[PDB]
Amino acid sequence: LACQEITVPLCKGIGYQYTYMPNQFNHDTQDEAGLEVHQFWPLVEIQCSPDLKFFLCSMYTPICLEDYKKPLPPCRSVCERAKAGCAPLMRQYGFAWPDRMRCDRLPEQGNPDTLCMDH
Amino acid sequence: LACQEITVPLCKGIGYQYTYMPNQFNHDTQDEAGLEVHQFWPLVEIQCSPDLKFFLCSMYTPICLEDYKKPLPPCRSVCERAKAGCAPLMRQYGFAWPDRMRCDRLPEQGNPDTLCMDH
Amino acid sequence: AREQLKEGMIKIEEQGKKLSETRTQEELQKYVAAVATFALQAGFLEIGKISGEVYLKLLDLKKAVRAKEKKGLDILNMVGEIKGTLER
Amino acid sequence: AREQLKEGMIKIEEQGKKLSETRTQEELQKYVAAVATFALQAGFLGEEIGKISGEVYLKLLDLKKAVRAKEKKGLDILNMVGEIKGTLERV
Repeated sequence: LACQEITVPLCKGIGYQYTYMPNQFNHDTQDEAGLEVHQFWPLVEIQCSPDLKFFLCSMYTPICLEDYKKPLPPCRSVCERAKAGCAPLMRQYGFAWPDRMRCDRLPEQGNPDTLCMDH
Repeated sequence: LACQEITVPLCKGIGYQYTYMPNQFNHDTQDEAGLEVHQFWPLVEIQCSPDLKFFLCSMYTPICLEDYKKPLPPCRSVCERAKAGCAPLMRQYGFAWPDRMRCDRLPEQGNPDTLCMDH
Repeated sequence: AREQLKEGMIKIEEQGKKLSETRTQEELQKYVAAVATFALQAGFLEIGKISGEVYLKLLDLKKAVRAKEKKGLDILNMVGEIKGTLER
Repeated sequence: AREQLKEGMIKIEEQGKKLSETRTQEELQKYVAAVATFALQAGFLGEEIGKISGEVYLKLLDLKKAVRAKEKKGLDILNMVGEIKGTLERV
C-alpha cells in the first residue's frame, strides 16, 4: 500500500489527504473511483446526512497512512447514519441503497480483527 | 517639449495619456503639479460637474500631440460647464472660483484662428 | 412531473440571479460622496498631507471594488454555463 | 459645527457598512441546493446524463472557488474602509 495524495475533488478536505489503490471496488485509479463518487454529488450537496461525504470517500478513496499499513474501513455506525438520513430521500426519487454500500458488510467498533474510524 | 506620459493619478484615463512640462503654471515636474491638482479631489469625487476632471487636467497636465505640436487648451464651454456645476457648491463652503481658472482666458469653440478641446 | 422540473429550473435561475448580483459601485459611489462631503466640511481645499492620504486610499478602495466586481462578473458567467449545461 | 462633522462621520460609517457587506457565500448555499434538487428530479443518480452530471458538479466546484474568492475581496474592502476611518480621525 503506497500512499497517493487524493485528487478526487469530492474527497478533498475530508480529514485525510492520502489514499491507496486499488480500493474495495477494485478501482485501479482515482480517476476511475472519482467517476463513481461524483455520481453521488446531488445527495452530498443537499446534506441529507453529515456523514455521507466521509462514508463514500472512506470506501472509494480509503485512508492511507505510511505509519499504519493496515486498511481501516468506516464503522457500521457511519454507514447507518448516512443511510438513515439519505435513504428516505433516495427512495422518494426511486433509487435504492446500493448493495456495494450495505452497512452489514462493514465492521462494528470493538472488532478484534479490524479497526475502524468514527468520530 | 517632449511629450511625457501622465503619471498624476487624478489625470489617468481622461482621454489622453501624454503631456508636457512645464505647464502654464510653470510647474517643473508632474509631482509638483500633482500635489496641487489633487487638492481638488473632493469636488471631483462628488461629481458636481462631469467636465471638472477633464478641465483641471487639461491645464495642469496639458495634452501633448504629435500631430499638433502647439498647446491646445480646453474651450471656454468646458470651463463654463465645470464652473456652473461646482462653483455654487464651492461658494457654500467658503471657496470662490480660483482666478487662475477664469474661463475668459480660454478660447471659444468654433473659431478658425485658434483650436480648443471639447469632448 | 414534467411541470415540477420546469419550476425547479426557474427557481435555480432566481437563486442564480441574486448570487451573481453585484451592485457594489452604487454603494461605492455613495461612500465616496460621503467622504468627499466630509472632506469639504473639514476644509481640505498641514492638512494637505491628510487630504493627500485620503485620496490615495480612496483610489486603492476603488480598485478593490472593481476587483470584487470582476469576481462577481466571473460568478455571473459561471451560473450561465451551469444553466446551459442543465438545459441539455 | 463640530457636531456636523460628527454627523458627516456617521454618514461615512453607515455607507462603509453597506459597501463592505459581501454575503456571497450565504446566497451560494441556496443556489447549490436548487441545482442539486433539479439533479435529483432529472435522475442524475445511476447514458448521456452521466457525462452531464459530471460536468455540472465540476462547474459548481469552480463556482464555489469564485464565491470564496469574491468573499476574500470583500474583506480587503472592509480592511481599507477601516484605514480610511482612521485617517479621517486625525481631523
